[PDB]
Amino acid sequence: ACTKNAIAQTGFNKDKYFNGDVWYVTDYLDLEPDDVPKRYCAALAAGTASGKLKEALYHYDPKTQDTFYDVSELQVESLGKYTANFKKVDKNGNVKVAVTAGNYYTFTVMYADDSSALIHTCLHKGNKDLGDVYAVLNRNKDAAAGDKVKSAVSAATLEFSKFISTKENNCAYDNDSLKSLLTK
Ligand code: HEM
Ligand SMILES: [N]
Repeated sequence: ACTKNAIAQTGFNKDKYFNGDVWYVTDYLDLEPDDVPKRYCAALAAGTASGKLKEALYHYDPKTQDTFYDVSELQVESLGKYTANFKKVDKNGNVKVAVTAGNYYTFTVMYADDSSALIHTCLHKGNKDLGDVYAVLNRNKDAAAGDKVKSAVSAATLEFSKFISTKENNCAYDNDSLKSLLTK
């Protein structure tokens, strides 16, 4: 179960974050760890598509090769905090698993600038019991976390030393599919 009410960034700039471009997860912290494997790849695009706030997600387990994409139209709870009912799609946007009550994540942007971000997400999926996941994002898939985002991790009363890096997983991403999925 999730336990955190994450606080959104003061002065969060939604249009800059939701600009249609890709964010890569570089590091993550799962508060209920055996939620998820140690050795993971994830990325997202987020933007407005024909007036609708959207995210597209990609997950890849570099050991098992388990791969999935998702798309959601985000609903606003407050500036920088969203609820996202997702649908699993192939890379081209064809629906594999339709939107369904109880399949949603929340999404809080705790810090962002043009190149980096810190987010909190709480996943709900059927009768699974999942916990809080924090993620450090960068526009550059190879970037080491810099002082702005590491300071934001401390300001959330988290220790960056606990975050697990994605950098040694050979992650390769289809940026084109993430951008195009925003429309789907
Ligand atoms: C970047 C922010 C993230 C968001 C918004 C997010 C969102 C989601 C969503 C919506 C699903 C369900 C997809 C579906 O069934 O169609 C999912 C599943 C999953 N995510 Fe993430 N995720 C994020 C990052 C991560 C990270 C960093 C990991 C690290 C291992 C991770 C591990 C998983 C796993 C293992 C599942 C499968 C859960 C299951 O069905 O048992 N995710 N995530
Ligand atoms: N997740």
